[PDB]
Amino acid sequence: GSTRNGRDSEAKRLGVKRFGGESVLAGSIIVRQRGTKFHAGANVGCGRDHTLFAKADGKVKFEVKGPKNRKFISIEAE
Amino acid sequence: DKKSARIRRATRARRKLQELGATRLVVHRTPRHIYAQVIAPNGSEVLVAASTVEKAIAEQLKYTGNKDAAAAVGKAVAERALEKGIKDVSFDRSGFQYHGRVQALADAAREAGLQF
Amino acid sequence: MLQPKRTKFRKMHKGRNRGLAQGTDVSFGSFGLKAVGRGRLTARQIEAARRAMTRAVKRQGKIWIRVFPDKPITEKPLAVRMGKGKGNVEYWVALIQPGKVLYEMDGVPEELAREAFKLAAAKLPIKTTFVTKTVM
Amino acid sequence: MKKDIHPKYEEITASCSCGNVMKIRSTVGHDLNLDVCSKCHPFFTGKQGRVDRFNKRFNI
Amino acid sequence: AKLHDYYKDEVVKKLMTEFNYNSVMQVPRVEKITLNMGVGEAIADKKLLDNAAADLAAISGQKPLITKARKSVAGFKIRQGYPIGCKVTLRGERMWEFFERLITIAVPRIRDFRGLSAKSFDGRGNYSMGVREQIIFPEIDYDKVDRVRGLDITITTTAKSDEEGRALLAAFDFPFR
Amino acid sequence: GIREKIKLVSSAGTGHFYTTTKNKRTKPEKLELKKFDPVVRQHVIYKEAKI
RNA sequence: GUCCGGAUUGGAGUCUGCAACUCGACUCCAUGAAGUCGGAAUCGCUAGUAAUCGUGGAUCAGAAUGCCACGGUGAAUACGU
RNA sequence: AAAAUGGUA
RNA sequence: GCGGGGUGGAGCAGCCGGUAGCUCGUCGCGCUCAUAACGCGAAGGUCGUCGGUUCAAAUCCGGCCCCCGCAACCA
RNA sequence: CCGACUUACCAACCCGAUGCAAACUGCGAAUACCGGAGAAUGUUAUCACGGGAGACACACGGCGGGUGCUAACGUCCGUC
RNA sequence: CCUCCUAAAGAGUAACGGAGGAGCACGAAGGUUGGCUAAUCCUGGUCGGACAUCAGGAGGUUAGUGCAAUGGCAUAAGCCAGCUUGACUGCGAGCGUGACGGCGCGAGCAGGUGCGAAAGCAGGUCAUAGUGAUCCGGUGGUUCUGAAUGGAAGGGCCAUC
RNA sequence: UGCCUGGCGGCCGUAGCGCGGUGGUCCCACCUGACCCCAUGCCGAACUCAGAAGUGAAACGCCGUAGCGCCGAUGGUAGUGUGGGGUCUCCCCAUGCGAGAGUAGGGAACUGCCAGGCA
Ligand SMILES: [Mg+2]
Ligand SMILES: [Mg+2]
Ligand SMILES: [Mg+2]
Ligand SMILES: [Mg+2]
Ligand SMILES: [Mg+2]
Ligand SMILES: [Mg+2]
Ligand SMILES: [Mg+2]
Ligand SMILES: [Mg+2]
Ligand SMILES: [Mg+2]
Ligand SMILES: [Mg+2]
Ligand SMILES: [Mg+2]
Ligand SMILES: [Mg+2]
Ligand SMILES: [Mg+2]
Ligand SMILES: [Mg+2]
Ligand SMILES: [Mg+2]
Ligand SMILES: [Mg+2]
Ligand SMILES: [Mg+2]
Ligand SMILES: [Mg+2]
Ligand SMILES: [Mg+2]
Ligand SMILES: [Mg+2]
Ligand SMILES: [Mg+2]
Ligand SMILES: [Mg+2]
Ligand SMILES: [Mg+2]
Ligand SMILES: [Zn+2]
Repeated sequence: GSTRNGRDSEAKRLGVKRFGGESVLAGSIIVRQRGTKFHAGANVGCGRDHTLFAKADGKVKFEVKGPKNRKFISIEAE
Repeated sequence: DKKSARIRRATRARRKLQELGATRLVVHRTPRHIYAQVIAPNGSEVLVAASTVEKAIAEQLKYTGNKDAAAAVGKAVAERALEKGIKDVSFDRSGFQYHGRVQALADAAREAGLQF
Repeated sequence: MLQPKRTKFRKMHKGRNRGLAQGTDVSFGSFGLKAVGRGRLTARQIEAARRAMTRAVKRQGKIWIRVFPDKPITEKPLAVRMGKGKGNVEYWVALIQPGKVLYEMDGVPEELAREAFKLAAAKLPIKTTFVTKTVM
Repeated sequence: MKKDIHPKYEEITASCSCGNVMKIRSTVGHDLNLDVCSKCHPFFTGKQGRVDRFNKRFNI
Repeated sequence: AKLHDYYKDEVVKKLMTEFNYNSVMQVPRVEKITLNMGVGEAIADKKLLDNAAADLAAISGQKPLITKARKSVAGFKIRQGYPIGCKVTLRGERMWEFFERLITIAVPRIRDFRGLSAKSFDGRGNYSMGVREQIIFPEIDYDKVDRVRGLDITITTTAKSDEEGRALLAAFDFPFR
Repeated sequence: GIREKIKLVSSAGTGHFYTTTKNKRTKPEKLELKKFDPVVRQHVIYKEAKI
C-alpha cells in the first residue's frame, strides 16, 4: 500500500545564539524563539517574532527573576 | 479586591518605567489623604516625599481629601525635588485614573516646575 | 484479553527494554509472581497465565494483575517487501524487566499459591520467582 | 443615572379600597387606585369531616 | 426611603438583639435587587425582546440591560452574542422604592397568593422569586398587554447564610408561608 | 482568494499610489485612508481605485 | 368560540324502589369541552308532502334522543327521459 | 372514454 | 491495492452541516352482491455501526462490518 | 401524581495505594556545545585570498536509534 | 510550504518512518489610550427543559487565541469601548540563517502622522504556513536617454500588474 | 531608640493556603451624599467627587498553630564520559561525574528606603 504521512518543514535554527558572559555588539541576536520562553532584561529588546537582541554593547547574562521564576536575559555593560 | 485590582492596573506602567530607567513620581490616593513620592530609577530609594499627613501641609487645609489638598501636595513635592536637582520625572498614576485629585496633584507639580 | 480502551496514538517506536523494574514489592496481596528475566508479555500470555491461576485456586481468594499490555506491536503481512509504510497493529505487549511483580494472590494458603503460580509460570516466556509480602 | 434614557419617575398617590393611602414614586404617571394592599390582603391580615358530614345529615 | 428609614430605625435594632451582633456593620443589608426577564423566544422575532424591554423599564423606572448569550447552545437554537434577555439592577434609593411597591402593591396582586416560599434561599442569604404575570405591577396597562411576560426577581443580601437572610426580609413583613 | 487587489491613489495629484487588497463582497464601500505621500512629503487622503 | 354550544366534572339534593356502588331519571349551584356548516362518498322527499315546533300513548314501581300516534306553521321543484 | 374476476357440490 | 456505496417494508433522491422527499407497498374510510382496479385520508425512516470535529452531523473526518466493481503484471 | 424496596448488576467525580509513555513533565544528569582566562606542547596545526583538482555508488565494527521479526553480510540516520 | 516526534538536553540530521495542516482571513481581527478576566460545576430562580437569561458560591485558566501543532501569553498576546491610519516614506549600526539565489530580526537617524496629560507606544496582526526566479509584456510617474538637428517612437529608472 | 501603620522596593512558596485570636489615638478599610468634575453598553456596584455619623462585621495588618503546600540532606540507587571484558536484544570491572524519588529533618519568611502615629 501507500503512506499518508511523509511531510515535514525545514528546521528554523532557533535557540540561544550568544551564551552567558559572551561579549556582543548592539543589535546582535541572542536567542531566537517561538514565544517568550526567555524574556528581555536590561539593554535587551524583543522582536515581533519574539527574537531577543542586544540594545547595548556588553555581556549576555541569564537570570531567573520575578514572582513567576521566568528566565530573563540582560546585557551587562563592560 | 479594589487594592489588588489597582495594583494590576498599576504594574503595566511601572514595569515600563523600569526599562526606561526613569525617575518616578508615585502618587497614592486614599479617601482621606493624598501622597507623593519621587523615587530613584532603581526603585528602592525615595528622593523626596510630600503628603497631607504632614503637619506642614495639613495645617493649611480644611480637608485633606479634596482637590484643593492635592494641589497642595503636588506643589510641595515639586519644590522639594527642585532644590535637590531632580527637575525631570515621569508621572506614575499608580492605578488611579488621571482625573480629579490625581490630575490636580500633577497639575500643581507641573506648574511648580517638574517636567513631565 | 487486556488492551487499552483508547490510545492517542496507534503505533509506537520499538524502543528498548533496558534497566530494572519499578514495582518490585508485593503491594496488594500476600504472595506474588515476580519476573526474574527480561522480555515481553503478550496479552494472550497474561490471559492464559491468569486462567491457569484462577482455576488452580477455584476462584477462592483474589488475583491482582500488576502488568498491563499497553504497547502495540505491529507486523507486516506475509510476502510483502520493505518499506511502503509501517505495518498494522496485531497485538499488545507489556515490557517486563527483572524484579517486576506480575501477579499477586490473597486469601489462600501459601502452598496453594506456590502451586497456582507454578501453573501460570508455565505459560509465560519469562523466568519467574515466587515472592511474598514483607513488612517493609 | 444617565440622562434622557430612563422612564419618568415621579411621586404618585396610591389610594386603596380599605382606605390606606400610600405615597410612592412610580412611572405610571397618573393617580393610582388600589383594590387590595398589604394592609387588607387575606394572607397579610390573617384571614386565610366525613363522619361529621354523615352525623349532621343522618341524625339518628 | 420609607423602608430605608424603616431599616435604619427599626430593623437593625431588631436584628441587633436577635443575633447578638457585636457591630451594627454585622447586621445584613440589602445590596441590590436584580430583575431578570428570559426572552428566549426573541430568536424568532427581535421585536419581542424590545417589547419585553419597555415592559421591564416601566416596572423599575430604569432602562434595562439587553443581555446576550454567553455561548452558543444547540438545543435552544441560539448563537453566542444573540440578545436573549434583559435585566435591571436596582441599588440605593431605587432599590427601596421598588421593594416597597413589590411588598405593598405588587405581591398582593399575585393571583391566588398563598404566600412566598421560605425555601428559596440559595444558601448564602439571597432570595430569588419568580413572577408568572407582569400584570401584577400597576405600571403595566392590562388593555395594552400584548403578551403575558414574566420576570425573575432576585434580592442580593449581605447575609452570610440563609437563616439570617430570612430574618432580614421578615423584618420588612415579607410574606413567607 | 476572494480578496482582490486595489490601488489607493493619492488626492495630491502626484500619481503616487499604494496597493492593498479588499473584500468586495462584504465591504463594497470605497476605501479612504490618510496615507503619506512621499512626493509632497505630507499625509494626504488616498482614494481607492482599481488596480 | 360570544349572553353561541351544553359535553364533562365537583358539591348539595328529590323521587321511585327492600335496595340507585357497579348501573336510574330529574333538580339546584358551580364547570363550560369539541364544535365556526363537515373529504371521497351518500340518503329522504312531488303537497298539507319536505323542513321545523310542540303534545300524547304502549311497555312501565322508576327508567326514551327509540317506537307508535296527534296536531301548529308550511316551502322549492318536475324543462324532460 | 372505461367495465377484470367469482373454489367444490 | 483503488473507486463506489449502506436512508420508512422495496427500489431511488437528499450528502457544500441546521429545516428527511418520490414511486410502489401498508393501514383506515368509500365505491361493489364480493374481490380487483379506482377514490379519499393517514402512518411509517430520526439516515449500516461506532469514534472525532463542531454551537449543531445522513451530510465533514477516521476506524469497523457489509455489499459492489476495477487492478492484481514482466520474466 | 407521586413514589418504596431490592440488587447476576454497571459505575462518574473525589480519596489512598500500583504501574506505563517517541509525539506526557510540578524533576533532571554524564557527555557534548558556546564564550573567557592560564600553562605546557604542537614543523601555523587556524583563517583569508588566488592556481589545480578529484569526489558527490561507500563497506563493515562499536555505541545511540527509526524500519524489519530488537531476522538478514537487510535498510535508513547520528557519532567514532 | 508550516507544526510535533524520530533527533541521541546547542544547531543540523534519513527512510514509500509516526501524526496533523497551508495555497488564506482582517480597514478591523491593525495602532494607541482607558477598562476587564476564563472553563466547569453546585445552589436558588416565570415559562425554561441536561444545556439560554439572572443571583450567589466553589474553582483557579482545567478557558481563549480568525484557521493545524508546538512554544507562548495575567504587565495579559485573551475580552470590551473611545479616538484613529505607523497595514507611513528614505535609511539603517549590528546580527541570524542559507552553496547561492535569497530569507529573517533590528535599535537608531531624517521627514510626516495617530493615540495618550505625560513617560511613551506605533514601519501591521501572539510567533512560526497562506507561496513562484528570470524572460516577455501591460498600466501610471519621471525628458535619464532620444542614431544629422528639434521633437517623437522605443529604451532606462521608480510604483505596480 | 522601640512598637505600630502606609508607600516603593529587594527576594520569589522555608515566603503560599487553612485554622484560631487580635487592631482603630493615628493610618487603612468599609462607611455617609451625589446636582455637580467624572461614570454605568441598566445600576454612584465600579470609576469619581464632597465628606467624617458609625464600625473594625468584611478587607487588610499582626500573633499563634504543621492540616496541607513548600524546602530538604547523609547513605544507597539509576544513569553515564573514558579504558577493558562477558554469558553481548543486555550487562560486568577500573576510573570520573552522579540523579530522581523517598527518609531524618526544616519550616507559620527575611530585608532596604521614605513617611506618619504613640512611647
Ligand atoms: Mg347551570
Ligand atoms: Mg377549536
Ligand atoms: Mg361565528
Ligand atoms: Mg310518488
Ligand atoms: Mg319532533
Ligand atoms: Mg313509563
Ligand atoms: Mg384469477
Ligand atoms: Mg549518495
Ligand atoms: Mg552512509
Ligand atoms: Mg549493508
Ligand atoms: Mg537538537
Ligand atoms: Mg545532541
Ligand atoms: Mg551528515
Ligand atoms: Mg488580533
Ligand atoms: Mg490596554
Ligand atoms: Mg491587540
Ligand atoms: Mg496567529
Ligand atoms: Mg533626433
Ligand atoms: Mg516609459
Ligand atoms: Mg464610595
Ligand atoms: Mg475582622
Ligand atoms: Mg534529591
Ligand atoms: Mg498564616
Ligand atoms: Zn388595602
